Amino acid sequence: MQDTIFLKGMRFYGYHGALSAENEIGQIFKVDVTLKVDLSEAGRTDNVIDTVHYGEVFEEVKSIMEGKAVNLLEHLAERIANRINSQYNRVMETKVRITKENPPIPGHYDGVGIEIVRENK
Amino acid sequence: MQDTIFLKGMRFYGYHGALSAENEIGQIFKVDVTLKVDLSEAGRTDNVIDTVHYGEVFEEVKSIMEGKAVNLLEHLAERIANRINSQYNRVMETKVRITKENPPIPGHYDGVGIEIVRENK
Amino acid sequence: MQDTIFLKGMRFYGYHGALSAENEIGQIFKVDVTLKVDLSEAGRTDNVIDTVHYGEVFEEVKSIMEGKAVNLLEHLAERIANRINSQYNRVMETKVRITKENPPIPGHYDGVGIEIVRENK
Amino acid sequence: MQDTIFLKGMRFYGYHGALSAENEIGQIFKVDVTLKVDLSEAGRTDNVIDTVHYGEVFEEVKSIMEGKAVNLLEHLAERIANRINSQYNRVMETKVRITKENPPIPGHYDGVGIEIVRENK
Amino acid sequence: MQDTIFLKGMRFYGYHGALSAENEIGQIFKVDVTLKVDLSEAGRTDNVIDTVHYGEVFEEVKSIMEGKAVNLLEHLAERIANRINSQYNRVMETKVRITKENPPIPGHYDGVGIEIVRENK
Amino acid sequence: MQDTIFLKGMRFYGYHGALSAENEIGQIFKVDVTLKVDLSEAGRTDNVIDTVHYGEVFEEVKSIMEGKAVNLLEHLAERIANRINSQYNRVMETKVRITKENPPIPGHYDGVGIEIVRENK
Amino acid sequence: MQDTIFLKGMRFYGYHGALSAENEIGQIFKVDVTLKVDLSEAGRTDNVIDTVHYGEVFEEVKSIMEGKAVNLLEHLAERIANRINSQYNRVMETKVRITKENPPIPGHYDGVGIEIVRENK
Amino acid sequence: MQDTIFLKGMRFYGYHGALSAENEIGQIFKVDVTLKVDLSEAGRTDNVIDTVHYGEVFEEVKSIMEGKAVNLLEHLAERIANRINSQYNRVMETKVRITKENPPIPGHYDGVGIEIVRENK
Ligand SMILES: Nc1nc2ncc([C@H](O)[C@@H](O)CO)nc2c(=O)[nH]1
Ligand SMILES: Nc1nc2ncc([C@H](O)[C@@H](O)CO)nc2c(=O)[nH]1
Ligand SMILES: Nc1nc2ncc([C@H](O)[C@@H](O)CO)nc2c(=O)[nH]1
Ligand SMILES: Nc1nc2ncc([C@H](O)[C@@H](O)CO)nc2c(=O)[nH]1
Ligand SMILES: Nc1nc2ncc([C@H](O)[C@@H](O)CO)nc2c(=O)[nH]1
Ligand SMILES: Nc1nc2ncc([C@H](O)[C@@H](O)CO)nc2c(=O)[nH]1
Ligand SMILES: Nc1nc2ncc([C@H](O)[C@@H](O)CO)nc2c(=O)[nH]1
Ligand SMILES: Nc1nc2ncc([C@H](O)[C@@H](O)CO)nc2c(=O)[nH]1
Repeated sequence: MQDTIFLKGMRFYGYHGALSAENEIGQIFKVDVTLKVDLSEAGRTDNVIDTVHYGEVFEEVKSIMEGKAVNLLEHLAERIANRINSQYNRVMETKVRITKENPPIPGHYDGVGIEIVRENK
Repeated sequence: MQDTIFLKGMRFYGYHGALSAENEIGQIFKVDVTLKVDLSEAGRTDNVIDTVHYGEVFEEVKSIMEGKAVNLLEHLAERIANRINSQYNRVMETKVRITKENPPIPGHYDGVGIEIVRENK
Repeated sequence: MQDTIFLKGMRFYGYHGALSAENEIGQIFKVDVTLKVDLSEAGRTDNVIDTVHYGEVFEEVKSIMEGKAVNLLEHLAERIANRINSQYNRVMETKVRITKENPPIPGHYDGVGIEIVRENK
Repeated sequence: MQDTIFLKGMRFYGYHGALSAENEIGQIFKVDVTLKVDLSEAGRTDNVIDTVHYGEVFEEVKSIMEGKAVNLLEHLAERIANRINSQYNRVMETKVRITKENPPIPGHYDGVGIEIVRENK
Repeated sequence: MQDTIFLKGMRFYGYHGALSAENEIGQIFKVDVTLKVDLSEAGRTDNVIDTVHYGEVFEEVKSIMEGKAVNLLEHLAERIANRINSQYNRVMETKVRITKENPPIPGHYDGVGIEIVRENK
Repeated sequence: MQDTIFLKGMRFYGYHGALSAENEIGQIFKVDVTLKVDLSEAGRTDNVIDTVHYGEVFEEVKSIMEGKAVNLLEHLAERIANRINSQYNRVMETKVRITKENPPIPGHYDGVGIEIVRENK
Repeated sequence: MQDTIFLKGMRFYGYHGALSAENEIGQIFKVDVTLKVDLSEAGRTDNVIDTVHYGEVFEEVKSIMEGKAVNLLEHLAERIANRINSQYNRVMETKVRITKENPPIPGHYDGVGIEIVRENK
Repeated sequence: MQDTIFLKGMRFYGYHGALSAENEIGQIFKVDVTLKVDLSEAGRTDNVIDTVHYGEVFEEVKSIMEGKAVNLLEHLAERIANRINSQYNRVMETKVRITKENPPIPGHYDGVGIEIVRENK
């Protein structure tokens, strides 16, 4: 089963992070979310109820990203993957990638972040 | 067998979508199409008949994308994958990715979409 | 006097526009704001009070862009230029550029928009 | 008077050009159009009739670019500037930039093209 | 064994292609080449003789791409993969991706091309 | 006299800024420097002594940007323009643009900054 | 186990390389580092000690890249993978990609480089 | 008279430069050329003889850029401006911008270069 639903480069201004001044100031978080969902039925019926609404998915992601400051990207991604797997039975698996393109690290780079994959069991 | 024929970032203005005002206004759809085709014969003969014409493939994709408004990306991609697998025996598998970089979702992101993979059986 | 203060590519999701379905759905608006301000005093004192706070400027722009739906970019830019010239005596002139990269126009382009320049008299 | 209405990076597939094989094959043309129009009235009334409709402007540009193959970019831009200045009394001046990012010139570059400015008298 | 040597986005002006006017005019070809080579020995000795010289690899690719006009990308990639596998015993496998970002296809896209993978046996 | 020497998009990690947490954490500063220098003599002699060494210019800019934390971009740019005009008699004028692409401002934009122009008298 | 910690497009000015003039002049090296680490515990506790600090990882990478000139990318990547696997028990595997976008190779391309994957045993 | 003919981002591999190791290794040079030419006649006749052939212009630029190593960008641009003004009577003025995006300067930037403007008298 290789079909996916994706939301790519979602950007939220948040205050998450280990460092306190980091929580003070905040930064932009970029989030990719990929859902392993079987799409041939909705592909068959062209009815949205047969698939997972990507619109609703985005509001869920935003709630968490624009929610209470937490320490780790690992934790942020974990709560998004839960929220999504618990809300949508059709989702076999949830992949969550969170990037900080501009964290408090002196140097030159494009970004740093984590990615997790969480089967819905 | 890892050889492919691809068409990347095809852009069409269409009126597909769940929301009606969305069908009214329309938007740009970006489409990626990847075909699992065995290329060493055409690689051997340098004759186009031994491979799948990417030119013809594009007109097929455009017919569908610039065709009658449907509700779901899942459905649009499904009809492209059929059209292609039915027209070309050489295609072992068809992968179809459709992105809406600017759908009616209030927020900041790069795109949302689906991707499907359909073996030609 | 060639010194400026600028805010570039500000992006807001708004519902402005002539077409009603356009007001329904909304879209992303990109805004550039350039202020002709004489900077050598703040350049001398390194005191923020001698210059125009770009932070405050952004909230003003956002209020308008993320405010009540209006018909024209010409009108949106006009209210930003007023707001700014009226709030900040130091601003000799205000330039306001508003772009719709994805308006309801069927075709392929990077953007459409207006730009105005308004002296503070 | 520094206010403008602009349409940026419009892309059309056309067959214009000196070389015949060039007319045969065709290519993508990128067009920028900038109109010197006084916007403070429409800025005042928020009524579209007080300004030049950028939507209508685009169809004019497309008619010409996706029209009969001509030899020179100079000529293509000339007919767009006429069409526009003749259709819209409010336009004081029309600037037309046409780029061929991929003309029949062996080498490595981003583009080649012309730009003209035509007052509406 | 997951180590690779890669050359990415090589660009050559060539005249390859099915259409004759296409052979007449020519275009830019972008080539990606990825070699499955075991790198821990050269990783150990820091001696170039223990690895495949990417410099030499590029001249090989250029010879073919900037060589006699052929009909198909499938064929071009085939001759590069041979040339490379035959010249370098250390290469376990050769992957060759050739893209035409601007072929004679009327429409809007980022590119079309093929990709092949050829084990060195 | 329209000739210039330019250094574009120089990036430095610095701790400048009004906000203290901003001084704590730091950020990337992008700097553009444009020098109005008459180049036809060095254009004539191909001798570097007849022109301003852009290499040396960069070290000057870096000293300041990667120097003691100051409050304002206005002040940072002022010290670069001095340093340069005082060090190089040939420079008729110095233009200094400093951008913060990611300052502590909650929202979506490309950057904020100032630009100054300082004749060497 | 598909979770990763990544650092993407890190850029360092270094003098590594086979050619001596290359060691003389130096160039920019871009480095991607991907760590296969199991993140659900830190995902559970939101405590940094349960995961690998990406900040510390970057300083390690920089030490090596901005360290003594070596001949091969293969060797540079090898020392980064060691350094990391030896320092962090939690890392199951380390992937290191090093690109030279502008090496001493006459031609037009985006980059050349190597990528290695090293399990921590 | 504001009409121009332009060639943008031409890229050549050359060995120009002050430093000798720089002449040894070489680098990519990016060149912009803008010609102030009156285009309304060719705009009138659609005959190429009434305007300056941008194709021929490019070969001239390449001859110089891919010609004998010289010390300064100032000198390179000077010889291009001459060559062009001397060859084409119609050119009122020639603007030449030459950028080194990756010169031997340790640091992080987008480019350094010069720009000159030379009237054809
Ligand atoms: N794996 C992992 N490593 C980290 N290292 C440092 C920080 C801090 O929040 C800051 O120092 C940088 O944002 N966060 C993380 C994190 O969230 N995950
Ligand atoms: N998986 C999936 N989810 C969707 N959610 C909303 C919409 C609607 O057309 C619009 O609200 C957004 O385009 N379409 C889809 C869709 O086509 N697929
Ligand atoms: N100058 C100018 N021309 C316009 N033409 C059409 C529209 C409408 O809102 C829509 O049709 C497109 O967004 N708006 C404008 C506008 O705001 N300004
Ligand atoms: N100023 C100017 N110069 C030109 N040189 C060559 C060509 C031809 O159509 C082709 O050889 C390249 O597209 N066209 C032009 C042109 O349209 N304008
Ligand atoms: N798989 C494959 N399909 C193709 N379709 C058309 C063309 C022609 O050369 C031109 O019409 C387009 O470049 N070439 C190819 C090709 O090389 N490969
Ligand atoms: N003109 C001008 N306005 C500013 N507003 C806020 C800040 C502060 O350092 C921070 O709040 C944002 O970086 N700095 C400036 C500044 O340097 N210049
Ligand atoms: N696999 C591999 N091939 C190479 N070929 C040439 C060079 C030299 O340092 C220079 O000629 C180019 O940077 N280095 C390498 C290298 O580091 N790895
Ligand atoms: N204005 C100007 N300044 C320069 N500074 C250093 C170098 C040298 O060739 C090298 O050190 C850097 O490419 N060239 C120049 C140059 O060509 N122009």
